[PDB]
Amino acid sequence: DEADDATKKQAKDTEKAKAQVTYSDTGINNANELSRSGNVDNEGGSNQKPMSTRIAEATSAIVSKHPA
Amino acid sequence: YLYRTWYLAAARMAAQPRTWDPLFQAIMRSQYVTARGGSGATLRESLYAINVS
Amino acid sequence: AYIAVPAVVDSRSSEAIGLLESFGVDAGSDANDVSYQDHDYVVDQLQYMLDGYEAGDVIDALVYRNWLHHSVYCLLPPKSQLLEYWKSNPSVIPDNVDRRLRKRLMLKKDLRKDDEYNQLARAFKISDVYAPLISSTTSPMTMIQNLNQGEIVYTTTDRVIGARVLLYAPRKYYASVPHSRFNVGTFPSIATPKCSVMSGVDIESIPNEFIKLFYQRVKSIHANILNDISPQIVSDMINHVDVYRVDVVNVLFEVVDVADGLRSVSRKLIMHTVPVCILELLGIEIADYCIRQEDGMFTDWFLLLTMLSDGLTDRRTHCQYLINPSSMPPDVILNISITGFINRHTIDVMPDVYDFIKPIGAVLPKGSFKSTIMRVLDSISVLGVKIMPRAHVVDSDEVGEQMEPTFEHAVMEIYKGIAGVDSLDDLTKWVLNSDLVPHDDRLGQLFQAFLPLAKDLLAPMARQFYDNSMSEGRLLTFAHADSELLNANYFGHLLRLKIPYITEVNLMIRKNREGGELFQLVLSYLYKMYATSAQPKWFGSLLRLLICPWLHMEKLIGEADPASTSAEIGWHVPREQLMDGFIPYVSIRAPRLVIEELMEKNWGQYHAQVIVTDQLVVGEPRRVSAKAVIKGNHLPVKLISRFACFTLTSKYEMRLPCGHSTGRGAAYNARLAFRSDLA
Amino acid sequence: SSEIQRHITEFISSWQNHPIVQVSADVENRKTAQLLHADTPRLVTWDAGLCTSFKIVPIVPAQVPQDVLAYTFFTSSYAIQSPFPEAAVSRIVVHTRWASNVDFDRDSSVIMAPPTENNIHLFKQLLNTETLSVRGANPLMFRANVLHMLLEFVLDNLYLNRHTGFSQDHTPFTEGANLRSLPGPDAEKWYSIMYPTRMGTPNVSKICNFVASCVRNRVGRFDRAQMMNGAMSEWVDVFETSDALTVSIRGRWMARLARMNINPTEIEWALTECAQGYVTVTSPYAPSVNRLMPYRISNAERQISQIIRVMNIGNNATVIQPVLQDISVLLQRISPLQIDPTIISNTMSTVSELSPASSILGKLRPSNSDFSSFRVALAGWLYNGVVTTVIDDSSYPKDGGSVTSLENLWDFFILALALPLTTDPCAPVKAFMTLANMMVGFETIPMDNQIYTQSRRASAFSTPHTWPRCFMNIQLISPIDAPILRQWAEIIHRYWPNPSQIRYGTPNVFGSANLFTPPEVLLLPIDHQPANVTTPTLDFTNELTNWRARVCELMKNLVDNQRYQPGWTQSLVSSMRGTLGKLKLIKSMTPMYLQQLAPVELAVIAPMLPFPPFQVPYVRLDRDRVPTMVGVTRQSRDTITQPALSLSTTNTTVGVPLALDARAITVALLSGKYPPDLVTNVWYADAIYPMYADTEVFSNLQRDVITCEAVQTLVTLVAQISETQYPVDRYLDWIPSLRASAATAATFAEWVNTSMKTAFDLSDMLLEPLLSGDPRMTQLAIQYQQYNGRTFNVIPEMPGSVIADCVQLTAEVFNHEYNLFGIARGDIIIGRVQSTHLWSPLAPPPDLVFDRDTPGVHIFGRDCRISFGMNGAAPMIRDETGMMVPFEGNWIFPLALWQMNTRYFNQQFDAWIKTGELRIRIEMGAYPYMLHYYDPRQYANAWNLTSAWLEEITPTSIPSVPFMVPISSDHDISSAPAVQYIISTEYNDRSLFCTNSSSPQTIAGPDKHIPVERYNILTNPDAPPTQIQLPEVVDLYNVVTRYAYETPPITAVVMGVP
Amino acid sequence: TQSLVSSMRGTLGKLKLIKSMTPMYLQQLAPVELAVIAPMLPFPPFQVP
Amino acid sequence: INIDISACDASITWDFFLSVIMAAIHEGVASSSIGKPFMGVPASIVNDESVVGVRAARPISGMQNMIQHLSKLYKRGFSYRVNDSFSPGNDFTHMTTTFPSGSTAT
Ligand SMILES: O=c1ccn([C@@H]2O[C@H](COP(=O)(O)OP(=O)(O)OP(=O)(O)O)[C@@H](O)[C@H]2O)c(=O)[nH]1
Repeated sequence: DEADDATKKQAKDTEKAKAQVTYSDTGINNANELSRSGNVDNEGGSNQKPMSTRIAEATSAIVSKHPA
Repeated sequence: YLYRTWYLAAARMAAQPRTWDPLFQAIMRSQYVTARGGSGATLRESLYAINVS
Repeated sequence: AYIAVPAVVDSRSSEAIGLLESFGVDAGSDANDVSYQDHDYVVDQLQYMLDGYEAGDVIDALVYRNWLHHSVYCLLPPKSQLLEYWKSNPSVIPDNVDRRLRKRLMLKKDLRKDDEYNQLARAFKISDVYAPLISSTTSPMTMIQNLNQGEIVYTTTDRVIGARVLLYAPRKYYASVPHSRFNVGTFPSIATPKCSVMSGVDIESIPNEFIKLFYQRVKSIHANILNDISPQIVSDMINHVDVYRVDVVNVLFEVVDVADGLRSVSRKLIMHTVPVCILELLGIEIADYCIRQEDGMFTDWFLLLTMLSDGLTDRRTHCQYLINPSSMPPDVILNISITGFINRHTIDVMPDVYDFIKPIGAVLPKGSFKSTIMRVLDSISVLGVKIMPRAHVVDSDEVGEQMEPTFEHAVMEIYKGIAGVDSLDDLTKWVLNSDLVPHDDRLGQLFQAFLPLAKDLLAPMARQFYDNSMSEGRLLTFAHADSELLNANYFGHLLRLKIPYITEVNLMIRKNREGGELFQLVLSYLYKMYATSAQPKWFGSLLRLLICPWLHMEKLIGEADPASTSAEIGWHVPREQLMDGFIPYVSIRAPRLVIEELMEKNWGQYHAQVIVTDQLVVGEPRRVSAKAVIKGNHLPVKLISRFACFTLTSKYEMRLPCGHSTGRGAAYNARLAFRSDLA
Repeated sequence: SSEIQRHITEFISSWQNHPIVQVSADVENRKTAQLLHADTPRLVTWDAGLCTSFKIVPIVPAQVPQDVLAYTFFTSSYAIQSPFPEAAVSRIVVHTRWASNVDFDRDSSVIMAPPTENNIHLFKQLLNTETLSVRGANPLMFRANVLHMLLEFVLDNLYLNRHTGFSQDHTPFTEGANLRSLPGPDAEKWYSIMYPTRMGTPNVSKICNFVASCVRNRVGRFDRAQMMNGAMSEWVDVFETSDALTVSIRGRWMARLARMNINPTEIEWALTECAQGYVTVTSPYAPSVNRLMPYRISNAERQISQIIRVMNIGNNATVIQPVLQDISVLLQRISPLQIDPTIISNTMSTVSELSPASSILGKLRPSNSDFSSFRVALAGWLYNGVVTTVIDDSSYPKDGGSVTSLENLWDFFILALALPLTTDPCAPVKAFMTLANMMVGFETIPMDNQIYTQSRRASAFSTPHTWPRCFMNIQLISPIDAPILRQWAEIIHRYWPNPSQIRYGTPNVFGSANLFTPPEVLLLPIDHQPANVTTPTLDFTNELTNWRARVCELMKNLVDNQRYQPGWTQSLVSSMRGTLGKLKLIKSMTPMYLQQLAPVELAVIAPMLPFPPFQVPYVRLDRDRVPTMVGVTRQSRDTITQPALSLSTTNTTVGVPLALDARAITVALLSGKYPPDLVTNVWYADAIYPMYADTEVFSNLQRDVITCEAVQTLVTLVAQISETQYPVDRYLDWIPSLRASAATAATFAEWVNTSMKTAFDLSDMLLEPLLSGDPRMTQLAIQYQQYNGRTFNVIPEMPGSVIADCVQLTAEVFNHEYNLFGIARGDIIIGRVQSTHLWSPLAPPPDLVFDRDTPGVHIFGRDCRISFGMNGAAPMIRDETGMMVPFEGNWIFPLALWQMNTRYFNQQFDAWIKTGELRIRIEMGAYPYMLHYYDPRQYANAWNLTSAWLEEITPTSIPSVPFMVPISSDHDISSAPAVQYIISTEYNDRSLFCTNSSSPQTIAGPDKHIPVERYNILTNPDAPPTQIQLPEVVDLYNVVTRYAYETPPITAVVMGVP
Repeated sequence: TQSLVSSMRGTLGKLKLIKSMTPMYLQQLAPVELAVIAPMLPFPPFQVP
Repeated sequence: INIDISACDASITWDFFLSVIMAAIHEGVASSSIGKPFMGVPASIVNDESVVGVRAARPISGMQNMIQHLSKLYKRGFSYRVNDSFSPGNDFTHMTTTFPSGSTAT
């Protein structure tokens, strides 16, 4: 994603449909590289249900009410 | 026995490597493209029924 | 992100239809981020490319595509016309091309015979100038690789797949998109870590048959590395109305015997593609139900469900089931309990065999519920239409009842030919033993006598009866075997059919039939032996067409003006020749904007000889019967487009509400003509 | 009419009696498709919900409004969520994946209703097609049905625990512990079921007492492996509601999968070794995120899969033709050679002059056979175990040569050139007898009998028994009578081509499917020799050119004479000699191709190939090492047990010939040429890169795994019910069962096969080769036999199977916890017991039970009779010892006696059981039960239920056993009389969980608190967090590890360098 | 003219190792049924050694 | 002995000859044409139920796709458009099961 976006910005900034100094599809097998993503929270856990919703549910599972 | 005869015939026919080149395919295609009628009308007005020109 | 669905996704229409509520996704909101993709041309390229290459190569290549990486082909003319284009308008020449070749193309000579330029062109090849050049023999894996890496790809052929094809030169030298974070479309890929496939739809139910082949091949090789997500997971991640396309699911239920307050599950089943609209109408949800409600006959909403669908198969042993029609044990289904709904999708209710407007012959086995289904079908009339009146259908026994010795009476006397029987009861005892499944040898000895009665009497009588019936309008006719409609040369659509029950038990349940119940049953065996084995194909396949399109149109034209949304198209005769009145032949119902479009179609190039009579009919509107015989060609369905809900049967008759006097009848050489009001 | 309704019921029964699995068509296209492309199994599946298969259900609701205790006591008036049901009687039932948000469904499920509903349908699945009733089941198939239920139970959870998020606790209920949030629509209900100890303790109720006795700090996550920051944690250990059984099963599954794991570096090395330096691939070098790709397997599995493929392909030739055609097309897209028969015309078109220069090509040519026969012959080298390429009959000289002729001389030349490339062992003797036939009337040789005289056909030979004695003793061919035959014989003996080998493959990642040869080796019928340059130029040093030279020399010696060809002219003789001299030196490159480049291409194609090579040794010219059969065994023979002993007489021969075209092969030999500017390394790099981008072979490996697992599961489960040869422990002997024959064994095997196909999502041909025969005592072995009786066999060792191990573990746990699956163990005692006591019939007092070793019991076995009582005397039944006893006291029956006399005994005994004194102990050993709870404050009588059961017993069925159990109470209750009739004979309340779980105590009826031995790591401060009391308790709460591995495709990690 | 020994040997092996309960039927249960049916026949058995 | 078949065309229909022949030709070709196209016909797919209890979509070949279409033609029979120039007013359409006498395969 980021490599393609950056090479496209390079093409636009050098005013040619085909870039010349690219960041993606180089000769190196850089296949283990990571990046920051919204999918991972700070606890090393998956971010599919947001932390606010997780806390709200975990707290709601313990609340009581008045007796009739 | 009918089934066996036609099955063995089909297997031995399809096994021949001659039936897999473009030349044999094209010969069999052009075998029936003659100057005699083939009722092209009903072909045309049946293709028309599915909106193809 | 990227998500693949079993359907032809398009950026124009798939947003209108949605497809996500179709498969069952709760995307409905101000979502406007699930951007679709154009795969129409990709499916077409796949079809065209399977013509020359091999399916394995093509599919295993197309699976490695990065659909979120824009790219495009552009094909070059062959070398000769290419050089002709180099020469004329020469200021487009890439600099790779040889210095000598450019210096010789820049000349204004006629080039009739340049002794050196011929050599320079002979030794010139296209592959060296344009670097990524696919091939004439590419062996396509490099095609998808080059589409993945790069922006433009150079081909010398047309058989390519993955992106659109653009022209390089003008037309003379040849023969005859933003992202949205939730991109979707058919044709799953494994290019990235974010490509997903939406599960929840079986493989055998995919209707396109090219998407189907692709999914089978890809899922049998890449099963362990694909990312499956159900419709609920997709919903959680996100958060000219066409008729004859209906949403279908199948119901999961099991049999329960609630005797004296003790539940006991007994068997588990799957109803196999009941349409969703009928489940909405009947108000079916997760709960218990009784499917008889009185005297051991089905409650008939259950009968409607079982007749609107394909058949139910046991979930323990994956085989067909054929629920019991009787009320006698070992097996009796008296209480069920629906538990859930699984795979949802759309299907085309219009069968491909039906293209022209002509009669319909529906073959059914003997003991089916033809009488009860007629009784249940003649009542429906949605927009004052009466979609299937009782007078438009021909009973299965009618062709045999119209004989001096009727057919069943003719075959009752068949026991004289046997070596010795002496009576019909002794015949029923000599044939099948102390249950059904008769002796095959004795049944064969009986069939060798039953056959000449069917080839020499029934076929000649039917060959005239079906002609007489075809003269007086389109009719829906039944039979007991396709051989009856094949030997007697029947015109129209021949739809074989079948019911999800054990038809042989109805032949013992019903009482007042000619001959003993055993004789009716042996007769059914004989018809089944006269059957010319072919797939009966699930009676619901027809009833779904009969019912479903009207219910959908009732939502669109539920409250509009009847005068503006209506039409009728029959055979026209001029105001003279009374020594204007038209026979209807069809009754359209559709929105106003489509009636406007149908008003201008030809409708006049179809002719037929109408023969008006002077006979009166007991019905209320004073009308005289008639006949008609189409000449030349039959009305194709394409004229009545997929947006109108027409009728499939009709009687031929004319009404006479002016100067009441019926004179002498005649033939008039009618012409088809559209007939609606002002609208 | 009742006769007519009898007919109707009989027909409906016969209609229900249909078969379920029946293959009645012919399966050969399916075998070929299975051979060329097999469906891949579904191994990796993830589970995001909590792992458990046992759920606590409330059976009877509590009484919140009651007179003794005000409603403000209970924590239901406050809507306080609790981890357990607040009923008055809670039992624990079985429901696999009731809490599993799974990525893939496996269609298996052991779902059970509570004991207060009828579970008899779970035990009348397999062999109860004859059971007419809907509420009955045949007792003789109990342990068969239970084995099938256990197999389903194991197959249902073959999953992989998924890792999904956490959250710091924001309340004082815990010490800020982390809590796993699982996905779903309504996830607020799981935080109270996953954490029984995260709850207040207001009351002195039983739930609160337990939660007060638990330990505080064993909640939520307590261990993780964080490798990179801002990335997913690799795995974690979390406390939560689970159970030891499914935790152990999934642990075994993950261990099995992790043993198969490979990594990108070694995948790179393997692919590079396979491609042999023609295809470079790259792999990353940096810290990674712990991928999972289960592809590596052992050698025994590859060998077993190879044996099964061979026993499918055996003896048909239509299953094997398409494989050879595919290899032919691969050689087409790969090989640089291309044939040019114009070389023959160039060579022959310089002779001045029946014309020798117009025979081979222009005349004696099929005119439709191009040179695909050549590379089909080449591809036949990889498969001389099943396929034996032979020269077609129609390419011989048509009943006699007559060397005086000319076309027959050319036919001999072409057969002699084409024969060495075939793979049948009798090519040398055919090459000899071609000339022997042609030279009839001129030279004679002694034969072996008068059937195979010298005037036979050369093709009618080809068995090692038919080689002439004079061909083995060259001394018998006199050098005076038959000099040409003598010379041709010794030429064949000396200068025939020699076998060699190429050593393909790499067994580090891939296994080694070789059976009768060492691993990573490839036998060839000719000598291989690597090339020294990449820009090839012509040479003449090789076996094929030496063979052509020898043949041309002998034909010169044959044609030079006016002794064989009488009428030929000197001009014709000189023309023939010159044609032979030039054809000896034709400029063809096919021989150097065959010795320098063809074996390299075969070795490069061999690894990437759907059906691995299957070779036996290429024996050159001795009978004693000529293979005369290759056979496979799939079962033993007798009481004998050892494969090395039964293999010689329980094998099936495999293999089939395949004709070729001598014309095509010889012309391809004579006319070969490379392109003008060939550079070897560039050409092969380009032509070989495309077929190392696909990964189909790895999925083949995974299917080999699944095949071996299925075979082992079959042998174990079949040995469970029928006597076999393999040693296995048996736990389910106490369940009744049937005396199994081959038919019932085959049926049970079909059910196992269908279940294992349904799981793993595969559509075709798993276990059918074994199921064709008798599966009671199976085995897999293969052998071939030489000519001199020397035999070689291969008995691959059966590697372990995780699925069979887990099935055995599940049975070993069922042996202790049979009550949870609805089964009860022991016999039952019938006879009324009227009293106000509140003991539970599933735990009776010991003084009401008797057995065989009791003073005063009568024991009724077979050959018993009843005699009426005349004039007011009691009737009598015959004891097993021969006595006659009245209808009183307590007795002992087998169940089969009652089943076989069900109606004659009901009428005679029911009046005495009910109001008399008779008490009978039916002997069942195992039976499903059904509970009926009642209010103890009112009259209750079980005679209706017990009489329904007794009258319902049938010679081939019994319904469930109805027990009448009282209801527990929290306060005093007045008593009332209850009348019992059926009581168990041993403790069967192993399923009762808790009674009156929301009140301070139980005061009347069955009492028991929450089982403190289950929740062991909570109630015991000194126990390690990982202890499990598995074979006797499931513990219902324990530590469970959760993974976050990713499974990318191989092509996304190992790139290609195009 | 071609080696059919492999195909012949394989089919003979199949016929040899086919599973058929008919031999054990004839050898175990047929005599019992014959001895159960014999004394009830109208024309009782008339055998020669 | 002189043997002739009376009405040979009308005696070859789907219930005895064409059904068996189509099943035979559809099964025999399956082995050596596993994924290839025949004369401009694709490599379509179809689900089978020949084995009891199993129901799975199985790929087929071009030469089998053609047998599928040809079978769905032979099952219904043929419809002949008659329009004679000897009787004014006869242009009906007629449908038979008689095997055609104009096909290459006749
Ligand atoms: O007009 C037709 C006559 C027959 N021939 C071809 O010959 C084949 C058989 O021809 P027919 O079917 O017409 O002979 P027949 O039954 O009338 O014989 P009889 O009853 O008179 O004894 C058919 O397959 C048809 O294609 C046609 O090419 N031209």
